[PDB]
Amino acid sequence: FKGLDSKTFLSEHSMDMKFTYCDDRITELIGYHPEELLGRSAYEFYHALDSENMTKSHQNLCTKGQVVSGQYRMLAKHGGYVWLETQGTVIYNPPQCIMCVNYVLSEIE
Amino acid sequence: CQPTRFISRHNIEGIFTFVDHRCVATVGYQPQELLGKNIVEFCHPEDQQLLRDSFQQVVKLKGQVLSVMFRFRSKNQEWLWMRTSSFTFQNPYSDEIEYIICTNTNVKNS
Repeated sequence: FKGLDSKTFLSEHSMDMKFTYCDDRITELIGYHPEELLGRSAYEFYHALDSENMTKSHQNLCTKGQVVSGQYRMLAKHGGYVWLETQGTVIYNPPQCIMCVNYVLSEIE
Repeated sequence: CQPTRFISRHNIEGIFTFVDHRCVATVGYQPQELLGKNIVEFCHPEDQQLLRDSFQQVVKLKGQVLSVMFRFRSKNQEWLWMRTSSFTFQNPYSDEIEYIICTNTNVKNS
């Protein structure tokens, strides 16, 4: 059993969802090192069956400014998928980037 | 040209509880020089009350973004304009106290 903080990790993205920053917490959870994620679109990691829903979720975030993803699966470094939910928020200026708070809902399956 | 920014997490009092190492390039401090101090300790005296009042209100805003601009003392003791965009997060499976997530950008006052 893990405490709430240990199953949450923050990420930052450009508007096309490429990773620009990721908290090191992701490594214990999903296996990736933050530095290997930079420049990869998050969409590379979404299960096929969640892809159409995440595309709609992204459009909602871009239109509204904030979104909650609902449950989806993210591919782990050493195969397997975890269930996650993400709250996304667009940071706008005087859109600049997307801030994601990601919470793991499962073990690697 | 990529704006220079770093992320931090704060308790609702303003104390840094998580600092992204991008802070060294943005303001010149190591994360450990910020962790455990109040962001208000690095704020120009004319802006301190604004920044206090912003932390106080972001928790009333149902998780929406609140922005504030203020002068941040860099490691070189110089005043840099920062635009901090903040919002609260609370994991909905819990009743743990919300905390505040900030993105801190060096910006022009022009």
